[PDB]
Amino acid sequence: PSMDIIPLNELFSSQVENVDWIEYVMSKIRAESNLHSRDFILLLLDFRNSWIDGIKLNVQFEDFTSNEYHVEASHTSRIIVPIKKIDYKKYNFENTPIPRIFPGRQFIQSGLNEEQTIEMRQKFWCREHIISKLKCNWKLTTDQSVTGSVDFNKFIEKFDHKMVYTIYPGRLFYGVQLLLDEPKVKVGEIINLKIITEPTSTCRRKQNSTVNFLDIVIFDSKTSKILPRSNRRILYNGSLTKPISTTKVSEINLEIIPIEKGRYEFSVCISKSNNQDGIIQFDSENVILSVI
Amino acid sequence: ELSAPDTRNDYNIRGDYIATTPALITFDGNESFINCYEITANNNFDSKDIFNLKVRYNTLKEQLDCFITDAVLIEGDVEWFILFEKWKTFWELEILKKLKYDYDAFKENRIIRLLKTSIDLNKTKSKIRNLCIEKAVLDKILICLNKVSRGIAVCNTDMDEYVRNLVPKQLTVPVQLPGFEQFFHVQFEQMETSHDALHDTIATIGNSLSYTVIVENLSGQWGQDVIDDGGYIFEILSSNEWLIHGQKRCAIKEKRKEFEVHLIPLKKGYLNFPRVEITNIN
Amino acid sequence: LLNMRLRNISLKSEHCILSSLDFQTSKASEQLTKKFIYPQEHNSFLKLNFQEISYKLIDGTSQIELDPICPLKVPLTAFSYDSISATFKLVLLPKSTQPHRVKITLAYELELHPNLKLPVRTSWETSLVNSKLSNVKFKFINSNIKVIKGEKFTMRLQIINSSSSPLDLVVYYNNTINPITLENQYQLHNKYRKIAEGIILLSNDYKIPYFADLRFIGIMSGYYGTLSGLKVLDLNTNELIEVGNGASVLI
Repeated sequence: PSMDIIPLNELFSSQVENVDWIEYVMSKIRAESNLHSRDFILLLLDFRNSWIDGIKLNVQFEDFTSNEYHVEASHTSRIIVPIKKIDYKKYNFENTPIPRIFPGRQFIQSGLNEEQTIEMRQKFWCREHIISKLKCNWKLTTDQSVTGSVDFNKFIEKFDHKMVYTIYPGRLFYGVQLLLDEPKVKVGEIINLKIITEPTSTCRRKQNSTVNFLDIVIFDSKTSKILPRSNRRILYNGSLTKPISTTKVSEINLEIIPIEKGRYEFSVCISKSNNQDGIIQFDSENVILSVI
Repeated sequence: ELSAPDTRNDYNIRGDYIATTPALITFDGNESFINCYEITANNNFDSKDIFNLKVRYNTLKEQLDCFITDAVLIEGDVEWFILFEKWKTFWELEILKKLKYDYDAFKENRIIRLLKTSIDLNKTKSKIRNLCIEKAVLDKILICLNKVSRGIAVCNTDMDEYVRNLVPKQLTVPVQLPGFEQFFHVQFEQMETSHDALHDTIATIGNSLSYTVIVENLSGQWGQDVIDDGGYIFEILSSNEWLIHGQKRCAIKEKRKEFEVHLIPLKKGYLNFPRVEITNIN
Repeated sequence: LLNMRLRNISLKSEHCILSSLDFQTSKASEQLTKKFIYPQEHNSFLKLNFQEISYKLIDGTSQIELDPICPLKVPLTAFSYDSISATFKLVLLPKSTQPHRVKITLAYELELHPNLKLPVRTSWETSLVNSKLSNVKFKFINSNIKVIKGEKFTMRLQIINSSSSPLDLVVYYNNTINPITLENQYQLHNKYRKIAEGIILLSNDYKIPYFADLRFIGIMSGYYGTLSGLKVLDLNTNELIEVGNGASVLI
């Protein structure tokens, strides 16, 4: 009946290698150093029978094969499937989905604007990606030879704004990673930082404001981020507003020297102007360091 | 920049800010510009040297005025051959009353004029012998700059070697305290609630007064509060101060004080006077 | 009038009120004896506290401290000792008595002898989730503090209802961001972010049928005190019962 998609950010260190998705995702992370964490998204879909007998319900992705669950009579059992994101610059998601026929005029004055058509194309083609690999191959426990498949086309209904953020990162406004030299630096040392920024194909939406403002926030790994006086904390040259521009591979490289402690995480924020409540994207790359 | 005095110790100022790639700042008191310097202490105690700094700057009004002059009315050398080389001081006397809008120049716009006068400026230019080959350009540039907005790109391309930077200075004497101390305590928490996983701070700060004291604050706890009463043993090394707490409690207020500036003082043992009170609750 | 004493009492949530007495040599008595001692060239006093004890009630019982205590002696100082009283559900306020023995030893082994005894009442100067409408209460039977890794785990609700219609309620976790001073804006965003994807419920939209075992898996590390994602909806007369209970560290 339902489905939801949630990402992950912890690395999942071992002895938790009994849960079926974790060994596959940590195997892909473990070697192949470009195949990084932080971009995996779990999709949470809930199988529910309306029958009298138990089922087994193995789920096959394009290479991920799940374990053998057991839904008894009327229960749900959320089978959690990993999937990576879908790259916006490698693909194209702004072409009209074709009709089957070429006979009817189909009311060729189509009642749609530009941006509503483009978000409809995105909402259709994202589920066109996630249906064309998903399978299931079930069997009854007491009969054992009534093995059939399922579809997914009559079950997934549509998406919302949350699914199209979480599956597709092209819906976001900028694409950022971070480069840090030493994550185990002693306190009497200043370390260069790097913030790469690569804008999106939704840069067409504004087309007038050619500047946006990259804020910097700092949080103790626990909670409760530090106010920008930053005493007992990161001693920082420059200031944390750092203007960037549309259609630019800019790099706001900064410097950071610690004072007291270890557990620090760094992240950014996009705010489109300098006033209050101009904010657009709460960006969340959120990489970590330590200071002994 | 920052400069070290003639006394010439081993002061290692690793902090040295050069705004080479950005020719940009703003100081409108909404955000906070912080510069910081990672200096080093001397080979021995040294408390009174003199530090002098070097801030090059400009002001943004003549930054945008240099941009408007070099790319609004004197962009090419053809108009700069005759139409403005005979009226440059007149162009400066006209540009000094422009008064461009510096309130929307920090929000998605640059080189955007305010609602200043543009009616009688044409009559003032027509009153002198200003030819129409320059009176067309000097009117069209003001008419364009009355409603236009630029970006952060092509600002350094006008700012490059076209501004006298007033390299100002100041004086910072690197102030010092008076009463050196050196202590280290150790704790052992008798748990009321099992453990609240507190976060620590080993302070290093000295009190500089007469008939005074040193007041300390406990570590910060962030789970279920009001509990975890910590017992302690002092071992107040390298002095003989007066203590004023025993077996406190790590809740809302404990304030384990230590009366210090009464007896057995010392001199300035470092850059400032210190008290490196390092607690260790293991 | 040689050592001013005060007692502070706090109310811990584990049904044990903790009361701590604090003793401090008063400054007026300090200068009073200090000028007469420095007439004979003495700078630091010696008040030997050799027998400090607290008594309970009309029958005298000596409740001990929470740690050890020797027989100490110092000057211009302060010390606090904490005892653990028992939490009272009624309105009977316990009245206790404390006693000390300060040996104000003047020098060359010529000591005076002082004793003091105060007696006063140990006042304090002034969770189970319950709904607002009906008899329905909630409490987690398993200990609300739990130490887990990011592996699969289980947790146990319990419902005490009116026995007229015990059923017709549903649970769900609501894994979406709540729709929200840039610093307070991003702090509330980080709270609403780590709530909405920190742990995930392994059986949501779940019809209940006086226990109700509900099973999670925890993803993101951190202490989730009053983990407030999960939201038990009541079907009839459509309202929502928050469950602000339970606190799982994930390290």
